[PDB]
Amino acid sequence: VLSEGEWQLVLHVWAKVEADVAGHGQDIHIRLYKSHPETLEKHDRFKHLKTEAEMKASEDLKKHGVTVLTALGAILKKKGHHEAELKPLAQSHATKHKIPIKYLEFISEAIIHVLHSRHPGDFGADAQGAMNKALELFRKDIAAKYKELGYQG
Ligand code: HEM
Repeated sequence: VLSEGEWQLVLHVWAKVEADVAGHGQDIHIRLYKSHPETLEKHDRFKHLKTEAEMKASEDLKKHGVTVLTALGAILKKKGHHEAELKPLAQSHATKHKIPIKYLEFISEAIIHVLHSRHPGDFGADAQGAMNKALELFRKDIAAKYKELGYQG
């Protein structure tokens, strides 16, 4: 559970993310793929992408990152009351894409890194702590939904 103050900090930085969902998404994916090269293997149309510039140039990847962060943003806005938003996402990621919780930590780390890089003055210790607790909550609940669907990774 987050405090109301923690949610605010979460949603305050999120509003900043929303000034350029596309760019944030690209940075988060590029960081994810470079930090944890095994994650790229989940994406068939993203393996032809060999350099940081090809990634940035890929309209497919850019669109996808907007889809990711839109879905995560909508989750965050519910301040924990996110079962309806989280279920379809558990569903595809558990039974179709097969994304281990470990990979959700990796992208969570990339999110934190990109957030700090782009918004250091709106992402100090408290705001980092809060986004961290939010992503941890997202991860705990999605893991519980993975298990409900029969998926252990
Ligand atoms: C913040 C965490 C994440 C959010 C909110 C998220 C959200 C989404 C959404 C909304 C879609 C499109 C609909 C769907 O299939 O669910 C999607 C597709 C997908 N996601 Fe995730 N995702 C997240 C993490 C990941 C990670 C870490 C991987 C791989 C390491 C991944 C792999 C995929 C793949 C392979 C697809 C289908 C893309 C396609 O082939 O068209 N996702 N993601």
